[PDB]
Amino acid sequence: EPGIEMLHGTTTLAFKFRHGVIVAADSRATAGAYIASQTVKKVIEINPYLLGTMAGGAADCSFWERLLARQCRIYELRNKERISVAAASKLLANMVYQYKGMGLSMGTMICGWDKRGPGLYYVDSEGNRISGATFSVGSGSVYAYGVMDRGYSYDLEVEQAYDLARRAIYQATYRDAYSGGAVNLYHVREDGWIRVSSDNVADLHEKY
Amino acid sequence: MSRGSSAGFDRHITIFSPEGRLYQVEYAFKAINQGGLTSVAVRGKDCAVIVTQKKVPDKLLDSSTVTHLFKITENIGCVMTGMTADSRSQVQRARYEAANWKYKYGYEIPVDMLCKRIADISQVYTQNAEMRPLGCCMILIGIDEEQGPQVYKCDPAGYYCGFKATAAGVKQTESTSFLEKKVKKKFDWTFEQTVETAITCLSTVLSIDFKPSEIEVGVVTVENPKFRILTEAEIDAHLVALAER
Amino acid sequence: YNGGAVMAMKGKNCVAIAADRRFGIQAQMVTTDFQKIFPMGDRLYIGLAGLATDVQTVAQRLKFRLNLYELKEGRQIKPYTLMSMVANLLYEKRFGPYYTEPVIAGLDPKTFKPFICSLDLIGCPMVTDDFVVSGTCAEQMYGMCESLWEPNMDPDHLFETISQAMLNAVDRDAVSGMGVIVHIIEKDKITTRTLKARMD
Amino acid sequence: RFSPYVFNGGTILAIAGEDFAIVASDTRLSEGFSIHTRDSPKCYKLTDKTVIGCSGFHGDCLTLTKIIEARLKMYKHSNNKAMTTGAIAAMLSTILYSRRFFPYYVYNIIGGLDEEGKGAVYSFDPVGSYQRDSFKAGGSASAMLQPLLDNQVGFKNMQNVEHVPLSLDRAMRLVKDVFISAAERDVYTGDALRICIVTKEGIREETVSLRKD
Amino acid sequence: MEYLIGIQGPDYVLVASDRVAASNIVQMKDDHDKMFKMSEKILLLCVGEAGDTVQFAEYIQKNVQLYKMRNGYELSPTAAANFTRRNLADCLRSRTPYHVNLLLAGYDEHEGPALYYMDYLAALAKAPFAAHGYGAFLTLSILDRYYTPTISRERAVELLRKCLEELQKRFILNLPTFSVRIIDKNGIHDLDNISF
Amino acid sequence: RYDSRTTIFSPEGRLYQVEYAMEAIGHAGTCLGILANDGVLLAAERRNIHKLLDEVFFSEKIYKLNEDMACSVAGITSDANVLTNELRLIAQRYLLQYQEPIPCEQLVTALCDIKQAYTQFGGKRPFGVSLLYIGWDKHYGFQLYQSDPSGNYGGWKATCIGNNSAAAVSMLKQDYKEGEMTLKSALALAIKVLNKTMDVSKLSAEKVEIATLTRENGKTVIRVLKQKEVEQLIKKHEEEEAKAE
Amino acid sequence: TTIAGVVYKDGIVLGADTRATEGMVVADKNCSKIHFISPNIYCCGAGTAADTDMTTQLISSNLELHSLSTGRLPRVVTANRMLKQMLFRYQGYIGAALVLGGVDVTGPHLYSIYPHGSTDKLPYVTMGSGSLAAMAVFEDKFRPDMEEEEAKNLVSEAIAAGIFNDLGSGSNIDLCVISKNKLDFLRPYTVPNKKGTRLGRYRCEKGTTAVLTEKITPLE
Amino acid sequence: GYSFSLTTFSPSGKLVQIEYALAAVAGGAPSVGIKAANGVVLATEKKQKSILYDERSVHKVEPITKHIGLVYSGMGPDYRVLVHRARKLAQQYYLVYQEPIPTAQLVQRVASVMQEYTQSGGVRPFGVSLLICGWNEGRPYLFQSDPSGAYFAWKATAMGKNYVNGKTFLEKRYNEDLELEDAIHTAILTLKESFEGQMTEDNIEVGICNEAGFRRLTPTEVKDYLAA
Amino acid sequence: SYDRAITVFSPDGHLFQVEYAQEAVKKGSTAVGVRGRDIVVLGVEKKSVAKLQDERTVRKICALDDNVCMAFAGLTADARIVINRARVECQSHRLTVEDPVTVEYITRYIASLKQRYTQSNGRRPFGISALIVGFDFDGTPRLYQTDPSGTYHAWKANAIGRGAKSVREFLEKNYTDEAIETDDLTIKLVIKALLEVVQSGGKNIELAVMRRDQSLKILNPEEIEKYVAEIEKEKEENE
Repeated sequence: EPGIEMLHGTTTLAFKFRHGVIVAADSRATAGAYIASQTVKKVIEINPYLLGTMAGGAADCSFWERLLARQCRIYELRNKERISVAAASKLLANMVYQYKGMGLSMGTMICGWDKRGPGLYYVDSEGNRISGATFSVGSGSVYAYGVMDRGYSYDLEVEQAYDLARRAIYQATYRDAYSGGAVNLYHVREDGWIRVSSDNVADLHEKY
Repeated sequence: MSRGSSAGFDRHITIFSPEGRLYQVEYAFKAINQGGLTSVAVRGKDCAVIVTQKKVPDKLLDSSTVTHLFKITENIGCVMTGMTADSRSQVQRARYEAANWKYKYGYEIPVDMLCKRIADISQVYTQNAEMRPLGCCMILIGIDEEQGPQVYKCDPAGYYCGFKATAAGVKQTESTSFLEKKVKKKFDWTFEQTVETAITCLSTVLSIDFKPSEIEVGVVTVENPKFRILTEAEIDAHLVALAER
Repeated sequence: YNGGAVMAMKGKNCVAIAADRRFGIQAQMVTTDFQKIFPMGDRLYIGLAGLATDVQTVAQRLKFRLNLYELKEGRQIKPYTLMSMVANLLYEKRFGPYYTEPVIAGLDPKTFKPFICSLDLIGCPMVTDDFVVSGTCAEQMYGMCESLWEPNMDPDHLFETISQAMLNAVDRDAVSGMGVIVHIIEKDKITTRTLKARMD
Repeated sequence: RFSPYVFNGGTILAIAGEDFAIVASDTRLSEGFSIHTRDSPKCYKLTDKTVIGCSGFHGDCLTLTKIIEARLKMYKHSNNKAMTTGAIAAMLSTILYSRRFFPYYVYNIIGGLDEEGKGAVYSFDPVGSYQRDSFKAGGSASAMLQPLLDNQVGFKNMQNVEHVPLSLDRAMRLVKDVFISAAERDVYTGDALRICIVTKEGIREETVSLRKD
Repeated sequence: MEYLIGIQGPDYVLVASDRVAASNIVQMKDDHDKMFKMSEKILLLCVGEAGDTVQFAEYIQKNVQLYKMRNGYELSPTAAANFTRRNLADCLRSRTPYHVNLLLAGYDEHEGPALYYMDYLAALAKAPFAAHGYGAFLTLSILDRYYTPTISRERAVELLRKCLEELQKRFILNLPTFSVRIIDKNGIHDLDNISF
Repeated sequence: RYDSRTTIFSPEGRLYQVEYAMEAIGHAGTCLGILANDGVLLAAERRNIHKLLDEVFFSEKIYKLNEDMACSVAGITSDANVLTNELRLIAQRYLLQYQEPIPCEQLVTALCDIKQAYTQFGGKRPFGVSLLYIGWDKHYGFQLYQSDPSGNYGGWKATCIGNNSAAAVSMLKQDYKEGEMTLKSALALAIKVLNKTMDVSKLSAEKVEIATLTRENGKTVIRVLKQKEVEQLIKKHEEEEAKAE
Repeated sequence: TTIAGVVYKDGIVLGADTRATEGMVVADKNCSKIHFISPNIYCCGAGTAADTDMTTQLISSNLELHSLSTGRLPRVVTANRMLKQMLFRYQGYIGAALVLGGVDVTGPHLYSIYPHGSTDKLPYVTMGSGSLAAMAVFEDKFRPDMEEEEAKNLVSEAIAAGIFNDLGSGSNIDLCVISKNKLDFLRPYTVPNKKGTRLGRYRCEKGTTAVLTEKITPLE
Repeated sequence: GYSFSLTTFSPSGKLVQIEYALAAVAGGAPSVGIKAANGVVLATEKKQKSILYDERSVHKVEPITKHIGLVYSGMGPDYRVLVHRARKLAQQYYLVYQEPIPTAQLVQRVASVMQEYTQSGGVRPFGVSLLICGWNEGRPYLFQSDPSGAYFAWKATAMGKNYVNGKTFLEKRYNEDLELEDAIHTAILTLKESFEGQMTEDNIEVGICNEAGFRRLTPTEVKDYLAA
Repeated sequence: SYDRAITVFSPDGHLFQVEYAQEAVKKGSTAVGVRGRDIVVLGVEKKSVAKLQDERTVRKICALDDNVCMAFAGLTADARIVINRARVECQSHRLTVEDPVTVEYITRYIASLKQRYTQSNGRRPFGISALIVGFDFDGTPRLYQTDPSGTYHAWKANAIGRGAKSVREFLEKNYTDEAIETDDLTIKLVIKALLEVVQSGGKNIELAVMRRDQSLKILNPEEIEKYVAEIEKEKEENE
């Protein structure tokens, strides 16, 4: 690799049950066959209003979402009130729509609880920008979708939602050779996301 | 945006008078006579010759470096009258101009066409707001293909014409009068009873007999069409021939 | 690609022109009422064939430019003038070539003189006294004209001959066909007729 | 045709301690199958507290380090203060990403202290996605180096052993030994060793000899 | 891919779209609307390369709304159709990925309903009925056989249901739900989606 | 405090330069249009007193724009030529973009926007021309619009520009009706208008422009009236004031 | 297409065919006649016919205005240089092929312009598809200083050989004679091929074809 | 003041600068253009003050196409530029449209190009008016270009010095009934009426435009007509 | 000062172009607005009667968007350019930050454009002031009034243009909660306010209201002649 592959995406997670959105992701940069790191946080604290997600390409995701953070704080200053989730998704999609077909490999999900309540949008490299109730992207996204689809319930209680996220992330990393590391849980409760925990798959296996 | 033209009829060229006469053009015309030099251009059936003073009011100067006959092409040359700097520039301009002509059409530019293009360049100055007209008049000589020699003179106004014989400078009215008198009656002008008559013109109109150090003469001949300049090794002999009559 | 064909033949102060109606995406018909012949004057028409996008682009742009010309000169355009006009429009977009081969049929606004002409896709007129074709099925259509033509044709026979030519030809082309429209420009009136073509 | 990139080889290692941040790199600079020089260090001092280590395409290494020096001077002038190590890392991220469409073929590790007085090591990718780390190796032999560092510094896969913090002397011994071990399987490692020890009282340099083959 | 379809009655136009988007094999949103609200009586159906479709559609959205507010009156469906055709054809020579296949439908008080087929080559074409996407291949025949130029809304809906059932019988992709709207003298009317 | 260069305000905020522009309008040929229930008719005055003039072809102040509209002009005539060329250009470009004829309001707006923009950044003189617009669209039927160098504009059932224009409209508004203004009655009363506002010279068929806008058979038709009907109308006029006593 | 030219005693006698070949199908039996621009500088060309034509128009215009400015008749070398430099910079692009001939004050001249801008002053050149055969005819039968009728004949067989011995060429033979005094419209000089008599007598019968809709539009 | 700018109208909305250009045109050389049922003739005065001048190195009436002739009354260089670049415009028109420009669209071109100079500021208006002779579908056209950008078509007109008396002289001496050959003679009569300087052969340049296209008259032909 | 650098500071600092355009709106036709409890009225006179006009074209009242209208005073063409530019920006926001824009945001955009016609020797200052009014995202009434300076203040209710002051100090003398409780009285205050300045009666005063969340409804010359309906309210109950 001449320095540019950066990822291909590993096992994200997000859904929006009736107590806000929770998100989950692992931490395993897969430089080809060799792990770059076991401790790459993939949930991105854009602000105490809104959370991103790294997947598909490390550098592109990080850079463009940091630029988004700049832009949205500028918005919050100029308009004096916080930007909505949909508006942030629009901004990211418009920003990434240019540089179409130049090698971008973003797979972010914008998550937040704005004035319309829960907010969840899928924004990627090639321009898809869709809301929804259930999402996950990356190599292990398929396994994640399996477990998630069989766990999801809009009325699910909070702690059971945590259990669902942990189970899904763990199974996906258990099957994928490219997903791994320590699991991260972030709950976006009422205003201000709250970090849940950063537990390790090895211990999860004992717990399971 | 730019500093702009000073508000006034004569203040700037662009404004027309009540009769739409361009003052700054007249100012250029009577700016030509600065430097005191007056030049004369006459042509015969075989040659076209242009003659002017060589004022050297300092012998710290080198006679070689001071001049007004500037070769433009090996076939076409010119003379300058007016201030020195604008003459510098238009000589450069016409050299470039004719070179571009030959490059882009494959044959030597005709005298009339070069004069026309230079006249166009001079004219476009009288169109703009921070152009200043190039206060100098430039005269051509050359042999085209069949018309033998031609003499052409543009001006700051952009007006030009072909002259059987012409002049420019301070004593220009008197030069033109003597030119008319000579041209009406004697008109063969092979090579010696030829333009040497214009040397007689210049002497009579200006001063006593000249000795060649003050005179600068360049010629082109139909049978030998190089733009080439005679010296006191040459001009002297001519003028001793003229002195005797 | 999309397919189609156009044709025009001259005659005794009467010119004929025709084009098919199939609009299909490279294998599959979309509809049978697609416009390829366009009126450029009282007695002047242009027929297009090629990429449908370039057809509907050149037609609109020619409408634009010709209307500007009409308003400027204040006079109905000469056929040769339009010919040279379109000869340019394709050429400015030289390295963007508009994938179309226009044809022209018209008469003299002062004499009603018969006139037709065609263009290459970048503009190289074939000012022909007899006929031109364009599109995909050019060769079959040439073949039909090369025999079916005759000098000094009265308008009814001209219409019958163009009808027979195009119906024989487009029947033999897969991508073109499915309906044939015909216009007859005579000294006074215009007849536009539709033909019972194999709709397969 | 013309290949704009070339692999000059080299290995860069960093370890973060409590009062120190060792940076580690050899000086075997090669191209193709030939040793250019034995004494080209791959660790550069930036400030009294921050030391960078770069590996890979050496031309990119030079250009990057010189532009980093320029930006350091710029920041000093503009804000009347030494640029913080974390600021250094963020600036390196953005400047590396500025060549997103023509990547600097360079792997980078930053050795330095925080302004809380503790050690901190930032690792990078050739495009600029960085992350704070307790330890990192970059370059060709980083593959050989990393598992052992995981085993000792991270105490990974150990059992029933006290996780004593890594002291300065132990870290020094460990880095010497790991490069000695690397020298015998990798081809791009050896001929020398440069070690920078960044402390609270300045920067002192250390160097030893390795296998010169 | 996806699938769009338009049927024009004597006095109305009926549209229908599938409601699934894909990434590789997955269907992230099962409740996805691919169909946009140009103005009070004009509906736009879009499909094509991911990313480009929504951008171009909303570009036209802002254009037409700006037109309405600049003029007060309403843009005719034929006019918006030609406008989209131009804004699409021009970008063909300077936007390599710009795949948007369109079915612009709407009603005009003067000329009744009008449905427009629109290949990504921006080759506009009137149609009594049309469709995009792969399923158009399997379905256009059925839509042809049971079509008459005059069809009340009831038979139109039933023919559309026949079309969709044929898809679910034969088409290899999974399209379980379809959104249906109808345009008539009284604006657009939402119709219950076709679930199975 | 001082006026120059079309971008500076006086201490009342109104542009001197444009107000001067609306003075040649007071000197230009009188031009007026009348909106009828089922047509539009437009009048203007020829300054063409010279019998050596010819080639009256197709108009002399009635410039035709699109498939269905035409305009009329008063002011600096070459300025008008530029304005009309530009108008035709955007009209045809709107048709290109939409495949629909330009609605009259849109065209007038798009033109007066440029006219206003020349009362903005720059410094070059504004258009010294006031324009009248007659046309039709499916939205609103027959419409009549006036244009102003300031960019101001308005729809009028009846308006006049030119010399005596204030007097002309003063009589018109005490004469014009709400919607029984048929084409022929509107012609007759327009001719009465032009008679009364016209200067001392007796009114002639050889000084009026009469051009009309009509519809039949789904087509919008604009004619420039030939002479013969012009004497018909004017002699009709002189005899129905043979009633007036 | 097969075009050739020679410099006989007092001018140039250009030759050209009139078979336009769109692909392997005859575009025109009487291809747009290959002679061109303003007097005493007629040229003929081949290659990408469209660009030959429109280049000739461009240079014709640009040179005619030049001459009008001069008041003197234009020179061959002038057009030669113009064609040089324009068929230049659009190098690696379409360009064209040209045979430029004319008789100015310097007498006759004949240059052979090439796509990238290769030109050369020759007594005889041949361009097009059958240029090879035409050159063969010339090199067989060319002697310097031919007479007018002799040159006309020579070009006649030169073009004829290309006509009968090439696939992309052959139609009416076209001759273009330019002299210091005179100029000929030999359009066309000689035609070897005549269309065979149509033995069929089809005489398309009325009512042959059914008609769906008959819409009539009186105009006058 | 209010008379220095070209960019501000007078307090009377009345362009002083254009009027000054008009006066300059009036101060030019006499010129005459006569339309006739079979052609149009243009005549004007050569004012080579000294016999040292050559008439015919330069020229006063300039051809533009086969069938276009231009003549002016004002300052020469402006006329020469306008001829040189109206040639550009016409050459365009033939390039785009394979048929020589009709005279009308040429005078459209020229009127536009001078008017834009009037409305630019910093550039003086083209202090010269133009005359156009043309022949379209075989019928004569005659245009006068006003430096204000205005263009007028005349049966016959005269400009330059004393042009008001020239126009009056034309009024009572011209008819639509005329032909070209006598039109030449009557135009010469018009110039003689206001010549101030005793016509020789060598004072007028004459140009005509018929079906055979525009072309000058050689001095031989000027003598040849003046014989009777 | 004279021509160059068209926006030059005054010897004390009185930037001449600013108040020079300020004076432009005292010959501007008088406009006014009121921010009511649930309705907003936007009244303006047209005392240039020219009764042979089409009132449709010569409205003062333009609507910016689904949620915004405005009126102005001064150089009409400049105001039209402002309106078109503001409409474009509003559409761009509704595309990019998709939501009905708040009145304050569009007002701030207007002010930014208005004040950015102060740089760039070039561009001259605009000669209009606006009354931006509309219902927000929440349904609260809003009002904003600007001046060529660039300031974009908000008012309970304000008037601009010819004789704007007298209307203003009539307004606070009558603006009260027991004047806005009813929409009819809400508009009646505006009626009386321009009655103080109108050409002697309900003559050519064009106005429209925007009740919450429906549209801009043109208060029209109804059979009752909506205008003179309220007019006669004051005629025969002002005693």
